[PDB]
Amino acid sequence: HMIREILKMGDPRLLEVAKPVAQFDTPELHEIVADMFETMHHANGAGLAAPQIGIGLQIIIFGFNRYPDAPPVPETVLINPKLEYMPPDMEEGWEGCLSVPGMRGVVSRYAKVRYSGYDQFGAKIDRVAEGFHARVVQHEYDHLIGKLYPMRITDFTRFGFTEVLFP
Amino acid sequence: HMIREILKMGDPRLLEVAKPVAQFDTPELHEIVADMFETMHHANGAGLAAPQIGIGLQIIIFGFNRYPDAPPVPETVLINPKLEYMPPDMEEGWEGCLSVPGMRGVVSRYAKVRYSGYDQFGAKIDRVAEGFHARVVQHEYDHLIGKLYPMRITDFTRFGFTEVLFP
Ligand SMILES: CCCCC[C@H](CC(=O)NO)C(=O)N[C@H](C(=O)N1CCC[C@H]1CO)C(C)C
Ligand SMILES: CCCCC[C@H](CC(=O)NO)C(=O)N[C@H](C(=O)N1CCC[C@H]1CO)C(C)C
Ligand SMILES: [Zn+2]
Ligand SMILES: [Zn+2]
Repeated sequence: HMIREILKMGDPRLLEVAKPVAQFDTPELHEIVADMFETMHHANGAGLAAPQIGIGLQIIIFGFNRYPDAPPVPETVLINPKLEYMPPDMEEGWEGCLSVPGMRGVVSRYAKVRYSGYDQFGAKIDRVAEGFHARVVQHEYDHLIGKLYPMRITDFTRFGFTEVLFP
Repeated sequence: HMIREILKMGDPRLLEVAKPVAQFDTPELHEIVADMFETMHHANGAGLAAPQIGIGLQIIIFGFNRYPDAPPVPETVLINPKLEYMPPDMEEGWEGCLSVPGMRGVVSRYAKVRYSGYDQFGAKIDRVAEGFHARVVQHEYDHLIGKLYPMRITDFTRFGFTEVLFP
């Protein structure tokens, strides 16, 4: 497992739409997943998307005080995700992104989503998530469609540097 | 002349509306202006607004390859500015802000503005500016009404970190 560089906002690769994975359970795919977990763990992230390490594929991983009611979710590998948003209940919360280092912003997310897809072995995944779990999945899914969380912000008075917002 | 700390985005003082200066040509006002120029010069800025150093007053200073056609404008102190925007001609250009370190974004500005106000001696100032000159004045004026340039951005695909946007 190797630590890969995380691309920063401004890199046009973060704006592309990731392509689907076609072949499952390959040594190449296991290596990518392992590299992503090493990279995520090293930066103390709750999730990571393959475009963030320069891999333009529909692969996300996740697993983990601002959300003290959140149960722990075991590490998950989600490939070719299909999300279903569940209107109308939205929640505001603070987000940061490893591709936007040093900053936080308030982002509205669906309180609940369904997500499905496949793990790196090609096994089906199908879950309903709420709260922080749902927020992490939405944040990582956004990375696969070229969206970073400042694109989701509507109140830029609540966007700024972590050191100043939370001293 | 002393160098003051520049407040970073997230500090609620940058969102306040600055109060007008009431007394001109005082030792206190000259000291502020001197501190602002020392702070601006030190960060290699083209302008600075008093709220950026924690002074909630309508004081801006400015003076100075992305705008190679721009003539030099001598240092200016502008107090209680009154801007007139001149529609319809707008220009896009890259901006950075000392209160948003490490980032750049594309911002639409009026190509031309009129600005008036007073210098630190109480002498009237009244000018028409275009191009980069007009852009700097708009950027600094925004600081006095609680606006930072990410609030002006409409295309967040052209917002990111300088090191990545301009390597
Ligand atoms: C919350 C939605 C974002 C989850 C994923 C991000 C990591 C990332 O950039 N994924 O693409 C993260 O862990 N962000 C963390 C984050 O935002 N946290 C961690 C705890 C609470 C919240 C900050 O309010 C920190 C490490 C920046
Ligand atoms: C252009 C509108 C902004 C002018 C004022 C800012 C400084 C500032 O934050 N004032 O409040 C500046 O000098 N910004 C510079 C800036 O944006 N420049 C300098 C040359 C060209 C342009 C970058 O595209 C750098 C130092 C960040
Ligand atoms: Zn992220
Ligand atoms: Zn500025």
